[PDB]
Amino acid sequence: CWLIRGPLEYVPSAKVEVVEERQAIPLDQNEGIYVQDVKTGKVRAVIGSTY
Amino acid sequence: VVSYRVPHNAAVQVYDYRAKRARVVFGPELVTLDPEEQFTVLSLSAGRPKR
Amino acid sequence: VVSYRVPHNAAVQVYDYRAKRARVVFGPELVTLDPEEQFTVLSLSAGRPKR
Repeated sequence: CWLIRGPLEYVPSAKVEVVEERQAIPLDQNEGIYVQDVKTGKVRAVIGSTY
Repeated sequence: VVSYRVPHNAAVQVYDYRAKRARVVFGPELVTLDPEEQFTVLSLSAGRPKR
Repeated sequence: VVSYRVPHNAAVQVYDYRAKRARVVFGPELVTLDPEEQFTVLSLSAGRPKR
């Protein structure tokens, strides 16, 4: 699985398949979200700008 | 995120178990806990005479 | 915006957590809080004898 992002337009090819929509989260300084990287399990607690 | 706004004449102590590191901060700052950070909740005496 | 008009013979203290900066201003000025600024609300004794 991989995420494609940017101000652009997409057409899913026959091979690929849309899993999910992935709306971003707006964050300012001294605020963030706890992200667990399931590929490695590590939790990062990413704070600061939007993510 | 779990974040606490410390009062001006106050201090909060936290420990990051994932990093095995203690840190205590005094004054009026906004502390944000890392995913394995824990606060030092203090039980204190109060009441009319004392408790 | 949250803004307070300080009385002439008064003083208000605020802390910007996003900037990690304390500042207290006295006199009759119009203070405006930055998005992560917090006031020093003071609980004070009052009542007929005292409270």
